[PDB]
Amino acid sequence: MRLIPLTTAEQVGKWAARHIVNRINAFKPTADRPFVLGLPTGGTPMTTYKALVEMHKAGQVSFKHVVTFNMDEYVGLPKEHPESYYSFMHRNFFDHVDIPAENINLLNGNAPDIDAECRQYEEKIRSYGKIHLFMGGVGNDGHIAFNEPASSLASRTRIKTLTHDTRVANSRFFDNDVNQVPKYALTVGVGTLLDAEEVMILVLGSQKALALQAAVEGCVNHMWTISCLQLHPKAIMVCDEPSTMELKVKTLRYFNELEAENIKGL
Amino acid sequence: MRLIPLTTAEQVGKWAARHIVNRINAFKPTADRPFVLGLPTGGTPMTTYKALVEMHKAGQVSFKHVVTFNMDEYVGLPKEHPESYYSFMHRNFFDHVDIPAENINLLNGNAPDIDAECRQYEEKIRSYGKIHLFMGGVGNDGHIAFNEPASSLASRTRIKTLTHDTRVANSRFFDNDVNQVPKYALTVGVGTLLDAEEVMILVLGSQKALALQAAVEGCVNHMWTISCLQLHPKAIMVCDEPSTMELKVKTLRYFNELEAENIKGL
Amino acid sequence: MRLIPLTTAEQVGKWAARHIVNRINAFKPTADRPFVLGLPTGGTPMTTYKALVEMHKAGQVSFKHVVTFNMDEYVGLPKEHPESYYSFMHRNFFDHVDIPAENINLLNGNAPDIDAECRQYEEKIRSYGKIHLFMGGVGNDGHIAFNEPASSLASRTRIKTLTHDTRVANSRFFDNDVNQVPKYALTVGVGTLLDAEEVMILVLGSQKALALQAAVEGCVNHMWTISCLQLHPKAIMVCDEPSTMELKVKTLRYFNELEAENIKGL
Amino acid sequence: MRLIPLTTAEQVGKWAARHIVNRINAFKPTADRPFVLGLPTGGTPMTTYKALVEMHKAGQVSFKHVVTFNMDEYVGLPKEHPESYYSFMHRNFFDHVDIPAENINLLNGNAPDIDAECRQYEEKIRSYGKIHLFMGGVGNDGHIAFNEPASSLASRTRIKTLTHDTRVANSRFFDNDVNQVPKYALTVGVGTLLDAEEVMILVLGSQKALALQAAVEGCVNHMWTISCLQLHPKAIMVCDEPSTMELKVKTLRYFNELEAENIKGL
Amino acid sequence: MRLIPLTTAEQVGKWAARHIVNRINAFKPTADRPFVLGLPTGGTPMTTYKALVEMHKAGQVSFKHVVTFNMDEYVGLPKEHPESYYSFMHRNFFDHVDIPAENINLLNGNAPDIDAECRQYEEKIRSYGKIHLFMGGVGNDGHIAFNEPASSLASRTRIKTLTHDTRVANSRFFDNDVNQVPKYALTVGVGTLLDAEEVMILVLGSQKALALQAAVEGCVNHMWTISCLQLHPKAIMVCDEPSTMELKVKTLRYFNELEAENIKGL
Amino acid sequence: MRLIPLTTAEQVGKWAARHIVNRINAFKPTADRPFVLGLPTGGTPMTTYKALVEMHKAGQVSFKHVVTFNMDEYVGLPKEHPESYYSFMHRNFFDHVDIPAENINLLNGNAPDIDAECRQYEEKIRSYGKIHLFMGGVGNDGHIAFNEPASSLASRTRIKTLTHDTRVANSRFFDNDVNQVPKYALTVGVGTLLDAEEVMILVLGSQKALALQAAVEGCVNHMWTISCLQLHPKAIMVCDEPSTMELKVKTLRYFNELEAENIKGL
Ligand SMILES: N[C@@H](CO)[C@@H](O)[C@H](O)[C@H](O)COP(=O)(O)O
Ligand SMILES: N[C@@H](CO)[C@@H](O)[C@H](O)[C@H](O)COP(=O)(O)O
Ligand SMILES: N[C@@H](CO)[C@@H](O)[C@H](O)[C@H](O)COP(=O)(O)O
Ligand SMILES: N[C@@H](CO)[C@@H](O)[C@H](O)[C@H](O)COP(=O)(O)O
Ligand SMILES: N[C@@H](CO)[C@@H](O)[C@H](O)[C@H](O)COP(=O)(O)O
Ligand SMILES: N[C@@H](CO)[C@@H](O)[C@H](O)[C@H](O)COP(=O)(O)O
Repeated sequence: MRLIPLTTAEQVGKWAARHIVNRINAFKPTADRPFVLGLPTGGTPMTTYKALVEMHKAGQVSFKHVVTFNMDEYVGLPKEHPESYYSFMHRNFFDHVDIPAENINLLNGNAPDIDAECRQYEEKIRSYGKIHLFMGGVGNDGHIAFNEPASSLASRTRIKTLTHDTRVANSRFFDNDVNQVPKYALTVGVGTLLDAEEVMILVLGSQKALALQAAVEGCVNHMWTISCLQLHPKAIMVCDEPSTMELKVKTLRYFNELEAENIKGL
Repeated sequence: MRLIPLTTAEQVGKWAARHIVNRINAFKPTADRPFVLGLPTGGTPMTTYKALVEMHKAGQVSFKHVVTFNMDEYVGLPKEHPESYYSFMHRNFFDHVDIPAENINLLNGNAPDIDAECRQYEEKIRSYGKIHLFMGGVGNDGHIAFNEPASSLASRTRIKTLTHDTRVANSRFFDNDVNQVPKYALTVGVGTLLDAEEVMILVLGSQKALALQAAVEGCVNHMWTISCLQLHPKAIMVCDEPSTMELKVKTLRYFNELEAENIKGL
Repeated sequence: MRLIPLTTAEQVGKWAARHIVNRINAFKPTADRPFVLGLPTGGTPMTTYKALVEMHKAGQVSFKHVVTFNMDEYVGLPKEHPESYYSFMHRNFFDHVDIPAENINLLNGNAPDIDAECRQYEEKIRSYGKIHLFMGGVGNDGHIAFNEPASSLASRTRIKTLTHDTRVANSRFFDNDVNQVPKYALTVGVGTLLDAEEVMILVLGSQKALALQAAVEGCVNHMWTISCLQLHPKAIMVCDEPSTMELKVKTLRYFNELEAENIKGL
Repeated sequence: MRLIPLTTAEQVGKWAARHIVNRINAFKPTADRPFVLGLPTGGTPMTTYKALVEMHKAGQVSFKHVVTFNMDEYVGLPKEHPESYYSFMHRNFFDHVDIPAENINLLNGNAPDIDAECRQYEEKIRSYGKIHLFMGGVGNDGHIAFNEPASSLASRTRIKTLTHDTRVANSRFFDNDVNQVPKYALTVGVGTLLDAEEVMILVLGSQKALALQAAVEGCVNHMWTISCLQLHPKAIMVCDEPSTMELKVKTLRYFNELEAENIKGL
Repeated sequence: MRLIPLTTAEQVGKWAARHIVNRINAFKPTADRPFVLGLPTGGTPMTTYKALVEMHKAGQVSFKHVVTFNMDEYVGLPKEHPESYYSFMHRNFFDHVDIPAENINLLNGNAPDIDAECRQYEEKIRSYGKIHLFMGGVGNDGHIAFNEPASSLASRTRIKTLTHDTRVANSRFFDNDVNQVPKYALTVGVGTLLDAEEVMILVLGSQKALALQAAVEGCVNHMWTISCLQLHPKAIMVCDEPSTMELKVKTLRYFNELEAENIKGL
Repeated sequence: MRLIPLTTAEQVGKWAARHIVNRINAFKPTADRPFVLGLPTGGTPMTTYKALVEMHKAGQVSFKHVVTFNMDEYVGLPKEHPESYYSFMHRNFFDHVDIPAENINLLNGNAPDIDAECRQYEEKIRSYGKIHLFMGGVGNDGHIAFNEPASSLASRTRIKTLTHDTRVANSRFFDNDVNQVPKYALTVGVGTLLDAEEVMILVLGSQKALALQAAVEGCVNHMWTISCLQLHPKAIMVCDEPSTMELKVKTLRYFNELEAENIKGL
């Protein structure tokens, strides 16, 4: 596993954004072979989305042939509601890049048949073959996507009931009223994520310190689904300073020297 | 993973039995496509077997096209010995249902060539393709089937030497004399179980509290093979009240509300 | 998992060597179907290599049709340097057996293109199909091959940066000067090892007690890659007396009686 | 140890206030034998102070013969700053009850001689003999008073350097600017609290869930100073619902049966 | 801490009895300076009482000048009920030795004033000065006396509410009906036991394996009150084979070398 | 607890020596009130003794009025053997400073009456009142003095049987032959060290990394006797870089900010 010990969130977004750009450009997407990108929502990727937009405007990357798939979406929340993941994605990303509407894949949290929705989503990923790079975040309780503690490490896209603690964390976007945040959400499973060619998790803040420790130093278990990365052949964790506070000295020492050159880019 | 927090063993058997019935009926087994069912022995499934028999007598299910495979069988114990798993199954189940003798698959604990026996068993499962629902229990030390601590999480059907503690637990059926219980037994491996489409573990009693905690809150490891369910995409654990005593408040809180409707059937 | 509790290193080598011999002879290798053997370097296998050489000289085994693959090799160290794994293997083994030069596969730690080297190595294993028996050791920090803590449990052959602690341990062969030991090394991944038909780990000494405990009693995690054996269907650990000091009484009791006959050969 | 499991902060405040009132009234304090109350500051005790004031105005208690000692104070914060513990204690309690000015004891965070201030504080406690009841809170990191992780369990009143997490936690009262929160504070040591006849800690909110678990279910250690209560012959922990989430079901169950009557004021 | 590793309960009884006899005889008690023996009830001490009686009848000890104090008694159980600790102590020991009626001390579980009964009990111990040897057992949950999980490590004689597991465990003596086992009991606290000159705990059976491990290898904590012995300058634990199963090989090894001579009475 | 995080053993020696010198000079010892220094042997204190001698020769301290008490001594080792602690203390310290022969206190490992030797040793400490500063080291297994795992935390000076790991560790000084290392030794108990006004432990090398972690981050337990310092009101641990590797980043961070000024002698 690769862990990139950075200091600031701004640095994390810059690093993470440059990485996505390098992968796309190295891949050389065409209409027949698009680059499939997995994407998250929340506060963590904000700097990354900003960096990417900056790079696109500078003519450094084009998304004309990039296909995207988002990790999840709230159930029952209106599409046009400012806090739906659909709104989030467009406001913060799509509205500023040249990605065509065909290439955008979001889970329909208002599908008449929830079960058909999840099944079709998996089918969509399969049709393109494989997600090349899946970017995401980690929850306070260690959940990846919305695979809350006790989710199967082999799970597929399905409807999931959120842990009260997650709703409380997410209530920031709902005027701090827990009663506002949806009790359920459609999410890609751990198995889905594991099928991706490369997984890149952004970790920012002290609230994620126990989660990061669980992912790096812990054992594989379904209570902290983020630990599934230990079984992934190409996992990367980009973190800032405060999120590494629960790690051992030797753990952070090892990674710091591995990435020494890799992060001096500034 | 789904955990059904129930109060009484009677409730567990009722829930578990109704689930098996719903799956079979929803499947609609025919002579060409039978429903393959995995089954355990011991004290835990007693209420389930009783419920099933009740439902069959009421004309709610028929086993005329259900194929069964049992988890294990003692080595060296005579078939007709009242405590052989062969005797157990017929006395407690088969003797009361309309399952034809062809559809019954039990491990021969007295096979001249133990190695050929296990290999043929695996072959038998393969010929039908896949076990649809595998029901089982959990040992005090967390063993699933007779996969004692240190059994490979990728293991196949083989001969296994029982842990002294297991023999002591099983001595209840041998007039409480440990010297009576067989030292070895043929058992399906963790890999075998994992190949099943759905796994349903019944957990009853305080003796299983540490085991249940290990399965739900613990990490995957071969010392408590029951933890292999964390890697299974369709695992269900039906428990009574005393078995949930080692869980965290939040863990039992989460599941109780998930199953709230699902268990109100009474 | 099988654990062979032995007393002395001499006993370990004897047991381990006899096992390799039995497997080869039972396999009956020919030019078209060779027996593929995985091999380690270090101090642990010394008695095993000696035993094997003794057995070959006695006409008990021939390596004329055995193909070998070594776990790793230092990067940047000259081939002819007495402490390169290439030198180690020939001095301690190849120089005394009848294995033809074609059948010897070692990682080129001085390849102009490191990435091509690792890829070709994997290809080499694939061409023969599958490694039949992979013998190895365990590091103080639990690393198998040079898959240091935090290596992916699904990893493939690649270049790896060694943990300072490993270099310190390996400095014994470099006149006790840490500055002498290479900072990097080419190594087969955990995924590579897992693809082998049977894995046999030799464990000798008190320095490996925490590692052995992690492998046998611990949970699967990438910090102690040796724990990957829990997911392997055919893993064997041969140990001496001092390495079992961190195990539980019951754990060593169980294995001692399982192998009672199996080790009385003396 | 007693743990009063209530649901809301309002209840915790009523139980706390009620318990203090009963101790005082049962004590029948006089000028020659006053009751000695140790007190905390922070968000936790807010409901308890409100209830105490109420009961006082209602003629249920008189602090005419009660001497108070506060746990801590910030170093270098002006005594008139609305956020100094001195201000907190007057604004929220002293300004509303009938306690003599000479009966109030507070650590002076602006003392020219810090060691002298602290020593004289312990000596002022000694002159009275002992603190009959010491009320307190618990920090996110499990700190009792400002005895941060790694504080001696036999510590006395001395100055302490506040952990970054505590400063961030306390920034709440300094308009969310950590830079405004004092870096140091004078606090009573663990040994000083252990010398009280009875200790009562108030735990509210999910943020203290880990602290509560460490206190109740953990072992004695100086990283979570709240663990010192396990050594106290008379410790009570009053908690709301969210703070008990990290506890085992059995643990909560026990305390629920235990305090059934004692918590039904209604 | 000394741990006497024996094989059988019979041996444990002989070592225990022998050790008590040697202390008394070495003490040379007189009416003006009696020996003070603290004693337990339950299945564990049965072999020790048998051996004590024997040695007495054989003229090896005289309890003429020995004062006894028992650890606990059930609240609300008739003194004449065959299962009251009073009955147990007479049936199994007092009725067979030469100890004066005035030298026997037992807690009255039917005392109208429970706090008074308990206080006077501590005062009766104080009048004699100190308990020279306090013999005891250990509960499945690690309880010493009836100091259930979460009992203060500095606790005194007081009433305690018995854990459901203890009641279920003790149902053995109430014809397996938990409803017949008293819900409360008067017991000496942890601090009271810590005040004895020497403490000797008897551990028998695999059911105590976890309690023994917590005692010997765990940390000091109030959930497993037997951990208080780590704080005692003179504690001995006499155990049989099954009770040591959860211990590390090294731990058992150490004690075996340590007590070699001391356990070879033969 | 204070932890001085330095980089090298040379620095640790300078900080240690400097701290001892300041205590003595600040104490202003006289013949009627001498300073009492407790001292250790082994490789760890080598740099501290060198620096003490230096400072002495430089006229910075006088041991004319300093009484010394050493922690331990080997049983059955000739007082003139170059490896006896007596020899160590003279060769490395006494032979170079101005301390009176009557001010030196050492345990006699060849005492005909071991209990008497040990008792009189505690009595000699009592006559002086108390040890003002007790300097020590830590064993790989976390032992303070020779209080091996499972030693009472309230232990006094007595004889102890050395753990095999300690003997192997100490073989360094007996030309690597464990058979030459004494099996027993007289040592001050945990309670004796806890009675010192201040304790200062020296930790050097990666081999002590686990001992340091147990001491700083672990819980109080008798398997790692160094954990007793958590109970000491005045304990300091001086460490080099390698010994801190098992600590959490946050833990090291805290101590670094804490000791910044205090470690910059330069
Ligand atoms: N909503 C999910 C991502 O789409 C989830 O994994 C999320 O990243 C996690 O809850 C962290 O959220 P944050 O970025 O707002 O901290
Ligand atoms: N015998 C096995 C099931 O066939 C085993 O898994 C069994 O379920 C387990 O030992 C639990 O037994 P119990 O149901 O008697 O408690
Ligand atoms: N060098 C590797 C084997 O090729 C590594 O796994 C090695 O076995 C391990 O470091 C143990 O070394 P040792 O045998 O020298 O103890
Ligand atoms: N500041 C101390 C109380 O005086 C401390 O114990 C406090 O209770 C703790 O930091 C928690 O603060 P809170 O009450 O604001 O949660
Ligand atoms: N009842 C107490 C002894 O008087 C308790 O310590 C007892 O030893 C423990 O409950 C174990 O009971 P057992 O001796 O019946 O196993
Ligand atoms: N022998 C004792 C010191 O007198 C012991 O505390 C010692 O410090 C410990 O065994 C470590 O030895 P070392 O100093 O040689 O590392």
